[PDB]
Amino acid sequence: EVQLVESGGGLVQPGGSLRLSCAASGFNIKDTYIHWVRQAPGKGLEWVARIYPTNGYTRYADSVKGRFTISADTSKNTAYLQMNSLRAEDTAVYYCSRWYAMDYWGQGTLVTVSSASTKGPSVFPLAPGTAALGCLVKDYFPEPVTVSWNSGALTSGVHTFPAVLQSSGLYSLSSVVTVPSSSLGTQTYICNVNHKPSNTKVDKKVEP
Amino acid sequence: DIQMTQSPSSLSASVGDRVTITCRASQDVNTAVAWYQQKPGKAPKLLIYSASFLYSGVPSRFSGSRSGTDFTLTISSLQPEDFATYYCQQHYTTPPTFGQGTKVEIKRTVAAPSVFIFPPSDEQLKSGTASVVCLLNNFYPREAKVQWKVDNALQSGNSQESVTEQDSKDSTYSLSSTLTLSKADYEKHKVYACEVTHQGLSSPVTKSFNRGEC
Repeated sequence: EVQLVESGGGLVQPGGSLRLSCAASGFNIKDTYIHWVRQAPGKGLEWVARIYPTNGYTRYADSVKGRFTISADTSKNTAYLQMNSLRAEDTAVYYCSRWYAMDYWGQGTLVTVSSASTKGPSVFPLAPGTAALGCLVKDYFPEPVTVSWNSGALTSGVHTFPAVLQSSGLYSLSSVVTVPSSSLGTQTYICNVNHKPSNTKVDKKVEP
Repeated sequence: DIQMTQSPSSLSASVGDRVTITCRASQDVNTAVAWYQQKPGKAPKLLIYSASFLYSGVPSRFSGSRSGTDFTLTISSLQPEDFATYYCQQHYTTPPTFGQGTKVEIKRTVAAPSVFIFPPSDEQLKSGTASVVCLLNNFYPREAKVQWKVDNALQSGNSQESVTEQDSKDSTYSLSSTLTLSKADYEKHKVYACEVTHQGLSSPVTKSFNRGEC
């Protein structure tokens, strides 16, 4: 299978530098153009830049021209995006794609531009023939967080709400599941919360 | 520079329906038009290329048509699986340019919410802040009003809402409303109430608790 894998994403200071990287696998980047396309939170796809690796010719979107640099290396079968002079506007999921349209895309890497430093979440229970229970995952930066129930055993009737950015600048969300109350006391209920940016892991057992 | 003007911004249609999304080019783009499907929080998948060709492994329900500068995506019998944001692109010139996208909402039958109210946990209380959490579960459509009644008074701008994406199996949304109050401010008042209006309840429904009391 053709496959494109992004890496190098993460949390940068305004004005800082970060180098994304796109490893192509299942074809030769000599044979095609490589683009970067990004998507700001809750916004549309925006084309960033392209390169013809064979001769290294490069075209840019005007919002990034002079700050970003696209480049490729045929021998490593890999494309790059050198992001400089980063602004809050640049916070986005950055995808990698090839060309006769964009048939294969990478998974995406999150770049977040902010001055706010890393903070792990506090995690609090939402205590309860149907019952509702859950976890409050509060005061973390940056996004993302992972919330599982019973190490992934429980997925039916689960609702993990998108994070809100609070006035503090710290994110907060809530994860909830709906069960028959006949099951209460018979099943044990644990939310697993993982915030990799912080190196924070938390398991909270939720009981009335 | 060539602009692609995609319409409509957002659309609701029922399972089985024949949905039509347009995109007009600012200049002749010959055939150099593609269509993508992006699922909430995933990468776009290519649907249609050179304006009218079905891409590998895309369902036969998806079709693509050109008429001058006007380009059309047609989903013939809308499935639940086809819940997504859809983007036309032109690649005639550099830069290649994407439409603003169109969000395809599945219209289903009206569903009142299940409402639940969650007092702060004891763990959060002893930290100095209190989050009262109100859950509105499995409703359609997405439009709902939630007012908080702390000591029988309305609240303003001390509340944050968040709503899930349309579920894959039952097409409903859930919503969360979270009242943020100081430990001190919180302890002050007795009744805490979450009052909901929605098209599918006759009268507004209130769920409440009395601070601390089981």
